[PDB]
Amino acid sequence: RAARARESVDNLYWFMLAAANSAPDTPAFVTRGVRTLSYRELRTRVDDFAAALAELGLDVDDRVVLEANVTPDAVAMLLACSLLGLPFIPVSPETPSGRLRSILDTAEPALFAQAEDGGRADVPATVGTARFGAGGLRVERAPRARVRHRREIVGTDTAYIIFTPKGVVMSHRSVVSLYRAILEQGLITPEDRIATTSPLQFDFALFDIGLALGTGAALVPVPREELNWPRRFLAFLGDTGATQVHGVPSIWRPVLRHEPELLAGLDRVRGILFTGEDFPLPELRHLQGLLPHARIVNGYGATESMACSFTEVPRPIPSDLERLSIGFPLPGFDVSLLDEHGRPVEEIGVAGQIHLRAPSMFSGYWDDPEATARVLVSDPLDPRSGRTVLRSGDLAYRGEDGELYFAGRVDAQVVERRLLEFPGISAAVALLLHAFVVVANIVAVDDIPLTVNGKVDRADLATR
Amino acid sequence: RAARARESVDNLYWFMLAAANSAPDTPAFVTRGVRTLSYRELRTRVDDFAAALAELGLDVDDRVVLEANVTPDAVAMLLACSLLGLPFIPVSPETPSGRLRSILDTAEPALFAQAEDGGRADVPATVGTARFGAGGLRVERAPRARVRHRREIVGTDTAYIIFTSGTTGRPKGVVMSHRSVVSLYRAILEQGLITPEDRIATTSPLQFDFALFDIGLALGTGAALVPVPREELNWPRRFLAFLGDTGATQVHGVPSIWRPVLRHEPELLAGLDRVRGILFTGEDFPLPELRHLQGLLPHARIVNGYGATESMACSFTEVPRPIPSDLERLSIGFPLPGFDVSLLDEHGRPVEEIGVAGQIHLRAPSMFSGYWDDPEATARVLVSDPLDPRSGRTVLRSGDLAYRGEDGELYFAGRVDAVALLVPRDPVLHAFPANIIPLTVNGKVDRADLATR
Ligand SMILES: Nc1ncnc2c1ncn2[C@@H]1O[C@H](COS(=O)(=O)NC(=O)C[C@H](N)c2cccc(Br)c2)[C@@H](O)[C@H]1O
Ligand SMILES: Nc1ncnc2c1ncn2[C@@H]1O[C@H](COS(=O)(=O)NC(=O)C[C@H](N)c2cccc(Br)c2)[C@@H](O)[C@H]1O
Ligand SMILES: [Ca+2]
Ligand SMILES: [Ca+2]
Repeated sequence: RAARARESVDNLYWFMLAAANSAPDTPAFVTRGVRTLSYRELRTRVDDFAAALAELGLDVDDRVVLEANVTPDAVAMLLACSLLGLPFIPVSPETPSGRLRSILDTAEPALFAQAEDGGRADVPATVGTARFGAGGLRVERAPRARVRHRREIVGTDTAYIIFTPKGVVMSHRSVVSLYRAILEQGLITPEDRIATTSPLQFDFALFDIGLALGTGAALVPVPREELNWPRRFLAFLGDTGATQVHGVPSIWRPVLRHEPELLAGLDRVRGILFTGEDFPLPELRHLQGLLPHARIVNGYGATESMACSFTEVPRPIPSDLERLSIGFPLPGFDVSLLDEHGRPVEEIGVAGQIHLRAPSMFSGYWDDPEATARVLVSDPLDPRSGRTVLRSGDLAYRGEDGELYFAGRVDAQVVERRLLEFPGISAAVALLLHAFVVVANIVAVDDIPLTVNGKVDRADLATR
Repeated sequence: RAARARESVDNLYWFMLAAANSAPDTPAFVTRGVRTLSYRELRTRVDDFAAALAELGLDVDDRVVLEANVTPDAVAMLLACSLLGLPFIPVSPETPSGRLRSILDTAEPALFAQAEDGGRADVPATVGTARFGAGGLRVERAPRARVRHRREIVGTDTAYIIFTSGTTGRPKGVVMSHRSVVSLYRAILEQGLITPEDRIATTSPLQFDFALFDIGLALGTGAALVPVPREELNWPRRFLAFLGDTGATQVHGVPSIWRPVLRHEPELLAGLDRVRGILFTGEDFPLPELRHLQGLLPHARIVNGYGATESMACSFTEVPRPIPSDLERLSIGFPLPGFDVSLLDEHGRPVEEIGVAGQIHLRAPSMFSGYWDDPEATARVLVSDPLDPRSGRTVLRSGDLAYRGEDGELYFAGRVDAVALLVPRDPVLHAFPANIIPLTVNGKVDRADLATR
């Protein structure tokens, strides 16, 4: 009686668990005492969680809030939700009760699921509650009864919604389409062990989980506690055998400050990937210098396409490089640089708004058709087809070879990188005009404050 | 300097020519003296046409009107247009000059291409003109010079635009992405309807996506396409001789292709012991005519194909063998795996009651991008899913009514907005019931033509 996505249909369950068919006994997870979990045991876990979820009688398109960080149990849950066409809303357990309530009021999910050891209480009675562990999914309060209307699950069904409220809706066809494009460009192999640092509510964790499991590689989730302490973090990457380290630039700040020598001892790290914001070039030159046998990739993209471009940094980085390239869109992705009037910008070095044609496009903003119509727009180069493109809110310019350079947001123009030129300045935040700098008004500080997702907390700086 | 779609990107060129890599010397076409064309020779033809097209400096999304029927040359052209991200507008050569001008005014194509022997003259000077043959693509009048802005071709780029007249007299251009078409080709290749050993008799004009279905299904599989010329079709003897001499194993056509053959040559039709399959779509197959065709070819599986241009297709259901004599109407069955139908009432609420008619709302991976230059029409048809109105997920509001049986099978129950005609003012009920068949170019009942009596 529960709809299950068929093998022939774009769905996270089939995409991420292909390796259970082809290599059941290869490790899918490495966690902490270093233990592996097989693709086979991972799949059995997804299936058990799916059986328990199926019994609740949720229709396809019914929403499950998933409060957890990147764990084998949290990934088995989102894959079980995926199989049953139940869109997952990932929420980090470090989210204030206030912001979870706001998500629960807009999303109106049928079910809220957290870990057995998780400590969320005071979820309202309108929403069902459950708890997951390797033992199984245990229901505290059953969702209200309903009639199931959807017969079959399809590729355009919603896989996940990312809330910041702003809810980016993403189809299984869209996510899998990005996973395929980056598997094509050959960024990692089944032999790799991917250190992922992002919280689960940030699609960079969904990228890392999908990239890894889709390839047949092992995921190495780094808990936030291990991450906070430079020596704890490096010992974690060491003990788990990480070959690839994925994170926002900020994961490196403490280790470059307090433990440069020890970071130079990650003899097994073949790669580093970052996205989310500019990597300060001084910090980036230092990390490259200490790990010379590690490929470093600049990943550019937004939640509404999951991602867009992946560009290897020059090795070494030119010491008077003004800006890093965000390179070329993935095969099957295409960027126009349009001026204020939607006209192409064919002049090298002139900034225009990135308009993205992608096979990984979001379905829309949850319950916000007016916002959707401002962002997901008629292709200005083919306005009559009804083709839509992402109006990105990102400015960029091209070099002589057609490479892109991120030039900040349209909405932020009303200094950072000309302070990075000054000796001893390793990271600089300017906002509206104060400036805050890591060594009108200018305040030197120790570290920059971070959002939960690990970006420059500009709002927090604004208030001091 | 021209953009070419990459191998990894949903595109008709790579989808339809994969067999040139894996089986270059298997036949892709059988035509009439019975001659084959290999996947290898087909590809060489597409590649030559692509080199010639590339020289015209067309940008990705620039439109090429293709006036032709299903020929090896016409298919090589649409695959070369495909590779270069140039959307093809297929037009039947028996289209009045008046209707071609209407398409040319809306579509504002950069190029109009026809066969060497084709006889369209005085195409306007605003549009480039060319002619194709085995010899090559020859440009009479070159398209305007322009600046190429598109760097890369993507799966969501427009493969083809199908132009008919809407329910008003306004041009109706169904825009279809490469990702959308290839997605349907894959779903029907999955269901295993034909094999590389099959020879597909295709009857549709090129301007009807049933020809695009047949071309794609066949070439995508590695099978052989058997295009039936329109003249040979109209004369029943010539038609059956053609199916016989070409070794056709599958016959694709609207029901009307059978009317003449069942009238004048039933016993000759019974001679095609090589036909394993028949496929039809476009309208109801009259049961008497269908029982007659079944009777004459008892070793032929017959499939009921249901769908519209805006998803290319939807469902494929075997007609029962034999047809139980007490059948009210044929089942249009179950949507293809990865396709899904809701039956909604007038208020967008689900219809869970067996035998009650609702409007088909279709969730499909083969959805059209929109109606050419008609965003208001697009918003009436490509609508917010009434079962998930907040996601921004969209469904096809089909304009078809249907109902379900005991087992959840579908039955077509006609149009929401609606041979027995209802000519309006109470609508008077004529038939050809108060008082008591001409064909559209695509081979359907010309209801409009009967209405004028
Ligand atoms: N590489 C850069 N240099 C500079 N500015 C960047 C870069 N990457 C982004 N950004 C900025 O961050 C915005 C986007 O924010 S987001 O929607 O929260 N998503 C993200 O941050 C992460 C994004 N989904 C993602 C996830 C996985 C892999 C990749 Br590859 C990308 C972009 O619009 C840019 O303004
Ligand atoms: N099998 C039926 N029983 C009864 N009524 C049918 C059937 N198939 C359609 N129709 C009608 O024709 C309409 C649609 O018209 S259309 O856009 O010109 N497309 C078509 O005719 C053909 C359609 N693209 C197609 C092409 C190839 C294969 C298949 Br499988 C389907 C549908 O809305 C239906 O009303
Ligand atoms: Ca254009
Ligand atoms: Ca629903």
